[PDB]
Amino acid sequence: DNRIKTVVILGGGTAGWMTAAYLGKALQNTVKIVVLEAPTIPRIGVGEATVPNLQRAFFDYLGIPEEEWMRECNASYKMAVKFINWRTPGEGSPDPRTLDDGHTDTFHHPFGLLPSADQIPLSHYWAAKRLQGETDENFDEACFADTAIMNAKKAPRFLDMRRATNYAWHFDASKVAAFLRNFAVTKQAVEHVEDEMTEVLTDERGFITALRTKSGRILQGDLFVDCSGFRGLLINKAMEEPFIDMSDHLLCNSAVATAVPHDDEKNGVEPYTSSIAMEAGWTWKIPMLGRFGSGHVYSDHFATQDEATLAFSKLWGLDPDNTEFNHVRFRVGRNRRAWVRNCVSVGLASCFVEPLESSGIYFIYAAIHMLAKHFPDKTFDKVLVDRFNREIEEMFDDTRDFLQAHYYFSPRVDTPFWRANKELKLADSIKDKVETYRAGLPVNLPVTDEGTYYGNFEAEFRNFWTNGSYYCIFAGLGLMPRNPLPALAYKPQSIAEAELLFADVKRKGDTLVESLPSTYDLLRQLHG
Ligand SMILES: [K+]
Repeated sequence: DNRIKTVVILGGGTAGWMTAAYLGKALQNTVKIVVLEAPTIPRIGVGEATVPNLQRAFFDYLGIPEEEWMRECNASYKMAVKFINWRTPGEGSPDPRTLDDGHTDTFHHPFGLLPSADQIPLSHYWAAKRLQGETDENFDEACFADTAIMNAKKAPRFLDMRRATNYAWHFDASKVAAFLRNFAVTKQAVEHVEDEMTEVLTDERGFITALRTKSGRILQGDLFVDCSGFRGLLINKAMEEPFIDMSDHLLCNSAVATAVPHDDEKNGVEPYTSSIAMEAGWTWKIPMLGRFGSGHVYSDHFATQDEATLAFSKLWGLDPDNTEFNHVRFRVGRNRRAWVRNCVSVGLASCFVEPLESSGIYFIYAAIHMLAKHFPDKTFDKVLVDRFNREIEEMFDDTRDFLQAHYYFSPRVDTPFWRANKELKLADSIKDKVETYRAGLPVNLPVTDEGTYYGNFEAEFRNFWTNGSYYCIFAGLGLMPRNPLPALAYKPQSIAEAELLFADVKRKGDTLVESLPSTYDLLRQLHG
C-alpha cells in the first residue's frame, strides 16, 4: 500500500470546501480528509459570479440539485457580463454614455455557441454586413437572442422551470462555502478542525509530513492542499515556490466593496453582471434578491484608497462615512508551479486575476478536477505533477491574455490609468489571435455542439474562450476586422441562409420577451 491515506486541506472558504466535497466524492471513502480552517470574522457578502458549467461539473457530480443550493445562498441568474462606459471618457456612472456614432456605450458577453451557415459562424456574416453598411445592428443584438431577454430583464427559465436560454449564477460566496462545509462534514465524513496553523513539518526531502495548530495538535498527512489565500502559507512560505507577478499585463491590484439594499419591486432584477468602467478601473454589480454586491477594482498606482472609496460611493450615492466597506490588496499572477512535492495550491494561493469575466470559481473547479485525474500515490511520479502544472499554467495564461485584451483595445485615453494600459506589451499568443481576427478569420472555432460543450468538462476546458467570446470583446470595444472573410464574396446561397438565422434570433427574442416572467418574479417563486 503506497497509497495516500490522509489529505489535509489548509483553509476553508469556497476553495477548501469545494476541494473537500469534490475529493470526498472522487476518492470513494478510501482516504481520510481533514480541513484546517480558522473561525471567520463575518464580512459583508459582496457577491460572486460564475460560468454555466458549474451545476453540471460540480453540484451534479455531488448529487446536489440546483434549487437546493441556490435557496441557501440567495442565488440569482446570470446571462452575461454587460460592459458599460468602456469606450467613453468621464467619471464613473451606472448610466451608459453615447458614442460619437450615436450608439449607447454598452456591450454584452453572453453564454452559448453561435450558430453556423455553411460551416461559417454567424459572427462573420454580421461583420460583412456591418462593414458594408447593410446593418447598423451591434454584434451582440444581431447574434444572440439573450441580448433582447436581458434588455427586458426577463428570466432564463419560465415559472414552471422550463429552460429558455443558457445561464450561470450570482451568489453569496460565504453562504455557498457554509453550505458545502455542512454537506462535507455530515454526508462525506470530512473532519473539520477549527484552529490556525502555526508550523509546517517536513522530511529530509522537503515533503510535508504534518501541520501543527495553535492549540498544539499535530495533523499528519500524505498530501496537502494549500487553500490559504493570497498568503500561500504552504506553497510560497514553507515550500518556497516563487510567485510570478504579472502586473506587466494587468494593472489593477486593489478593490473596495460592499452590498447595497435594492428595491427589486420598483426596478426589477437584472439577469446579468455589470462591469462599469471607472477613471482608475471598473466596478462590478452582482444582483441577488433584495440587494446587489458591488466592488470597485482599481490600481493603487493611479488612485488612493480614499479616492477609490469616494468614486465608488458617488456611483451609488452612498454616504462614505456611514457605510460598511471591505478593502483588499491582491496578488496578480500565478505560482511558478502550482504543485510542488506533496503540496498542491488551489484558489488564491495558486493564481488570481480580477473578476472581470467571473473566472475565480472556474479556476478552483478546474484545479480540483485536474487533481482528481492526476491523483498521486506516495511515490509522487514527477510526470504526473508536471502534467498537472502544465494544465494550470496554460489555463491561467490564456485567461490573463483574454482579460488584457479588454483593456488594451479600450479606446479610452481620458485618464493616466486608461493611457497606461496601452503602454503594456500584449503577449504573443493574443497578438497572433488579433491578427487572425483582423483578416476576417475565426479565432478558436467551437469544436462541438452546445450540449457536448457544457456536458463534457474536457471539451469546454480545451476551448474555453471561443470565437463568439473574442467577437463579443473586440467588436464590443469597436475593433473590427479590416475586411469581411473573403470566402463570403463567393457564397450568395450561404449569405441567404444566414439571413434566416438572423431572423430566427429576432423571432426567438420577440417571442420570449413577450412570454417569459421577469427575473424578479422567477426569484420570488424560487426563494418561496
Ligand atoms: K506522511
